[PDB]
Amino acid sequence: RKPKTGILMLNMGGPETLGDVHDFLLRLFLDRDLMTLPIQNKLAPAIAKRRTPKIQEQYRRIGGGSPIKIWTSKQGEGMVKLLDELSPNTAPHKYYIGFRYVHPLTEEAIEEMERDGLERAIAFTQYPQYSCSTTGSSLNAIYRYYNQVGRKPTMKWSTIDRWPTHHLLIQCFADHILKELDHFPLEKRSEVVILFSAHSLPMSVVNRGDPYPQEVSATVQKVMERLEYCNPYRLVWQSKVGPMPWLGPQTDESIKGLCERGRKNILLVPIAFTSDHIDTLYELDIEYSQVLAKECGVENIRRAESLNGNPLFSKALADLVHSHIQSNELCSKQLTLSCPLCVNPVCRETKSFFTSQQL
Amino acid sequence: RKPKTGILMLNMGGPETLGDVHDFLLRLFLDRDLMTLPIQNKLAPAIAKRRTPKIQEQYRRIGGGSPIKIWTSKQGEGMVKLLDELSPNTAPHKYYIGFRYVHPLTEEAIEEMERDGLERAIAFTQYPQYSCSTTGSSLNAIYRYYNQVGRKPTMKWSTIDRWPTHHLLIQCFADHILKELDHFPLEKRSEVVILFSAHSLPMSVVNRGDPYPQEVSATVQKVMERLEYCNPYRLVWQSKVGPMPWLGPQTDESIKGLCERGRKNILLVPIAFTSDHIDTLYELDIEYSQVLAKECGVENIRRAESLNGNPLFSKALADLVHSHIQSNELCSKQLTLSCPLCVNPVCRETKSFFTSQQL
Ligand code: HEM
Ligand code: HEM
Ligand code: FES
Ligand code: FES
Repeated sequence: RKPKTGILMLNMGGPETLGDVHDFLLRLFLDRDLMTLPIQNKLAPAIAKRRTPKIQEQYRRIGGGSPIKIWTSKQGEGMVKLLDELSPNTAPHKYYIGFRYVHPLTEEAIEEMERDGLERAIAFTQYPQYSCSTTGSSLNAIYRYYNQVGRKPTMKWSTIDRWPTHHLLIQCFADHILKELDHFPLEKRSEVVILFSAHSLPMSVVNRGDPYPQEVSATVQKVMERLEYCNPYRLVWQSKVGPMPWLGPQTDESIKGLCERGRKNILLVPIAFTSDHIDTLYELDIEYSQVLAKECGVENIRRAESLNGNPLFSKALADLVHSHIQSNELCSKQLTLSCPLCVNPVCRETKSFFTSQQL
Repeated sequence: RKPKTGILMLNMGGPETLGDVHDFLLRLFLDRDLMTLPIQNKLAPAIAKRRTPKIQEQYRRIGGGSPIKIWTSKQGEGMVKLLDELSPNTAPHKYYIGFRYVHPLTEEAIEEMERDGLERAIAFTQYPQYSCSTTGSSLNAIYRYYNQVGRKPTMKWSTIDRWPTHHLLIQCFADHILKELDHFPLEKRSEVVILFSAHSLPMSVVNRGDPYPQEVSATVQKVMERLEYCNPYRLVWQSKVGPMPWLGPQTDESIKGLCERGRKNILLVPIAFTSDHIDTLYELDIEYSQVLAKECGVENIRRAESLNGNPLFSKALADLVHSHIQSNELCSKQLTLSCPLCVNPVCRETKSFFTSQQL
């Protein structure tokens, strides 16, 4: 029985195998909507060469690749099963994975979608919190795909472009936190501080007007109310590649900060991502939770399990898609505004792609 | 009857006259809690005496003073009128004003509270979103008082140190946003961009783990939630004195930037303050809403009214105090945790003054 509604799940991606690291690093240092224009164009190729081996060693220490595709397919199969029951009018649903820097690419997903002859396609970013660097880049890749091929879509397009507060996402984060709190010694629980950590962004992207840190802040507050403020917390930010100023505090200087201050029981929370990856399994778990925490004299540092297979997350995906269908919306009202200081002619075109189709 | 419960309302304050300007900038600048520009001290009276008449000119542009004290007294009064009726067991309530930089100073209201022989004293920041530089500074002044004067307090103390998402607070904003909305030309109402505007912070303070920017973002999320996301929005940052990097985008820069990109219908919401003042009356109404504005070819730019004498806002302050009383909480859970990069030795003892008091 033929598919009617296709759900395009977007995330930058990750190299599934060690061999993949190279073009992942290349497609990414090429992506204009993510980063700065330093005669790049063909400067990325050099960088991909140098860094591949180093990054590769990083992926080596976590089973040799990212688990994103595994997780994404799991989440999507669950979502599809719920939606075939909850929304029979749109009854045959299909998901499609669309990665921005690894296979199956955004570009390869849309081509399989057009081939399937859908009545409907939805661009469902898997980033709950919006950045022009993240959701922006994936949505641009859709407009451009149809620019490149030179023909309007053969199906109605819409996007669920953000969801920083969906209540089930919030239930999921709060459940995973209670159950980790449960492993701290009963006498170390109440002093546990909850450190919410998200991927940072260059201050140049922040000062542009980028909506991401306001939205991430919205997720955090919403999880803390649901936790009834049981523990103190702080939102801090992980990564900061480069020379450039990024928004802080950094997650790393915060852990070392807390320790040097008699705060030694810390619960790390990956709050901007929906599954495991190099940021969580390498950067946070190995590296900050093992190497740095040892040097600091941490008594206990735990990491809230990522959502990954939590069935309640599938229920969250389905509920987003269904509410999105019933509301007949084209995109959030936030997508209709660009950053006050946007210097990107494509943003306004992606937006027009969703607001002004024909269906 | 004799006052039983005292509500110490804390605010930074502002000069009620031109005569008061120089005294205000002196203390403002002599405040290590606020800035570590006391790089060399007595460089404070240097800048005070310096900039006094420039600032005096600003104040003349709006009536000859800051209205902060008139509005706080009126708020203080509706609040007391409400608490007597709604919490009769905490007898007659009385409000005291504790400005950081002008009369009445925090020290002056304490010495009165001490004399009034109250049963209970409540330190009630008038900043919804906590920052170490505002409320933290103001709480530290209470702890410094007692230290200075070298005796234990004669009354039981607690603090309401933050309230960024209180439901009545949010309704005031959504109500004010809505009424300013109706005043735009009808066929433009849906293209208005809502620019929420808070005092910025040095990157040095944000990057140290100041909680403010996270909380501010929480206040914005709730407002838009109650508005059902009826217009698109951004959260930007105003004021900003000096040459080191602060938290942007900047209001002015974003207003400008929007107008050049086609978005010439703008509503300002001063989201981090409850009263009209220099930042609202001069920096926003004039310089943003006139000079820079009509100069960019703004079609319409309005500003939602300050909370001021809204009767719903007094109800918010009494509601917070009532709940505080029934909670028996000494301070928010947040307060019990210092910035992870806190360097101010005062912070820790101000914690214990509220948590570990000897009455
Ligand atoms: C414009 C700002 C951004 C820049 C410059 C950037 C850049 C990069 C780069 C170069 C890598 C490769 C890993 C490395 O070289 O260390 C990476 C990895 C990663 N980034 Fe970002 N990114 C940005 C925004 C974001 C945001 C907002 C998120 C939010 C979730 C994010 C999530 C991730 C994840 C999950 C990985 C690891 C992927 C895997 O396991 O395969 N990025 N980023
Ligand atoms: C540590 C970071 C901060 C610094 C260094 C700072 C510095 C200053 C300075 C020097 C002024 C006077 C401007 C002038 O003389 O023209 C000022 C004004 C003001 N600030 Fe800040 N500020 C900080 C954070 C904040 C925050 C977070 C708030 C509340 C959201 C705030 C509320 C105000 C208000 C209401 C004024 C108006 C002053 C007046 O009424 O004359 N400040 N700030
Ligand atoms: S950079 Fe945000 S809309 Fe273009
Ligand atoms: S500077 Fe925030 S706890 Fe001291």
